[PDB]
Amino acid sequence: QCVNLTTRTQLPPAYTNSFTRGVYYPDKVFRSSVLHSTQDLFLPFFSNVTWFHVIKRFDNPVLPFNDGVYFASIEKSNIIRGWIFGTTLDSKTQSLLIVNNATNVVIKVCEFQFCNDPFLDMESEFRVYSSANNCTFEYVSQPFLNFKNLREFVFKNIDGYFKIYSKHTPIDLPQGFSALEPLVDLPIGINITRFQTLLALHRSGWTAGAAAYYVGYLQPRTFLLKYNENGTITDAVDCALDPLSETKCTLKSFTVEKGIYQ
Amino acid sequence: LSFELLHAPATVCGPKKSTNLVKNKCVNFNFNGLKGTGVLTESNKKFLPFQQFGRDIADTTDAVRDPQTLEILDITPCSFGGVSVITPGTNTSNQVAVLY
Amino acid sequence: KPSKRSPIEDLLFNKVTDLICAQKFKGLTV
Amino acid sequence: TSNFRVQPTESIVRFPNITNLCPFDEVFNATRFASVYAWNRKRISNCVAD
Ligand SMILES: *[C@@H]1O[C@H](CO)[C@@H](O)[C@H](O)[C@H]1NC(C)=O
Ligand SMILES: *[C@@H]1O[C@H](CO)[C@@H](O)[C@H](O)[C@H]1NC(C)=O
Ligand SMILES: *[C@@H]1O[C@H](CO)[C@@H](O)[C@H](O)[C@H]1NC(C)=O
Repeated sequence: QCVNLTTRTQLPPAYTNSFTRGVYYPDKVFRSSVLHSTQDLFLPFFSNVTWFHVIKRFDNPVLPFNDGVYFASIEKSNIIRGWIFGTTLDSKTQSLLIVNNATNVVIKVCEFQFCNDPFLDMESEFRVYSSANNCTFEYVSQPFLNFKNLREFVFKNIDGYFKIYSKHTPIDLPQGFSALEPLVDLPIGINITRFQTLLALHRSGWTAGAAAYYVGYLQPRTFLLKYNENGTITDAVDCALDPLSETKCTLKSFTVEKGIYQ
Repeated sequence: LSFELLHAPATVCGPKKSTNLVKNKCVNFNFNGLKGTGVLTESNKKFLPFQQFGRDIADTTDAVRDPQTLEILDITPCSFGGVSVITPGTNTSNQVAVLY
Repeated sequence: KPSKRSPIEDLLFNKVTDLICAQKFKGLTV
Repeated sequence: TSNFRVQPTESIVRFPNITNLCPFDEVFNATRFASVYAWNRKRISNCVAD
């Protein structure tokens, strides 16, 4: 049972620019002190991404899942919990649910029903779905874990495999470079067109930690990444942005000497 | 027992086997898809958890991880090279020398 | 010096500078 | 004149530390079954069946 309210305030979200964020290892291969050029689905540098804030003001819209999603969350006290994936999001086709329990993470792919505004009620009550039909795939694993918590995730789905890459950081996204190592792969094979997020709000003087999350969309691009003597990707260059970067890739080096290049 | 086969990665396929490896010897080797030939040796390279095998500048398989002891080994293809024959003229003698 | 070279020859040698193994381990010898 | 190569003298195979067997014991070695009108159906996936 969900109650439908007519007091929400319509306000378009914010926009910000991703500078050098959204770099992940595209394979399980080791390389040391090597500049390697790859072509894959990456997040273009200095790109507009959408900014939502949750504290009244409720922000859990429905957005597409064109090719892949970079999800950043700046937060304290672990409010954002889980995710929903699907196409039409009802009992007409299977849907995927990822829920971070207190001591585990559960992934469930099967038929479901949800409210028009699903929500989760410490944890004492759990009610986001009403029906749960035959479920093809179950999965249980360990928990994933100004503001001090930053979580960056990359979600992709291709060739009948759904991949999640993750990274955590203790600290308007900050500058610098960070790599996102692979986390999990799933053999699901769904059509996936839309997705939803989940946060934890508890009725309660009372204090509720705010949270913000940024959504960005990927694109097929060519990148040039640097591998140090350990194997950690410390820098990368995208070569469709400006002539200097394109020259850097066409020379297969990071420093360009004086001269004229074709 | 009924078998449901679909257009899926077929998560139920069966058990694999194993055999005690050898080191410092020319030997044909297989490793969970990676299958080549060369010489196995303990490696000084320090991988990180999710990296399985390694490559070099030539874009060829160089190092592997044993999926039973979580150790790193290196591979070097078995030795090879041309051979040459040093000889005085056959009008003089019949002795030769061999250079590898 | 063991090399029995001159002050200059030394600078010329030093100024002019493992891909070798990789190329070797493919079928090419030097 | 010609070339020289060294041939391997053995063949080796390696694979992960096989574990996580399928739960066939709960099927074959169950305490009790159900009647013909209530034939029991079990699904098996994501496990190595011995
Ligand atoms: C990109 O972002 C800037 C500031 O964040 C904004 O002014 C501009 O309109 C955006 N361009 C788009 C959304 O195409
Ligand atoms: C790289 O490897 C060396 C030697 O293993 C180690 O001392 C160092 O901490 C590693 N990381 C960096 C950033 O150099
Ligand atoms: C591999 O499996 C054996 C069999 O139980 C176990 O004793 C060993 O600790 C496992 N791990 C290894 C060999 O690294």
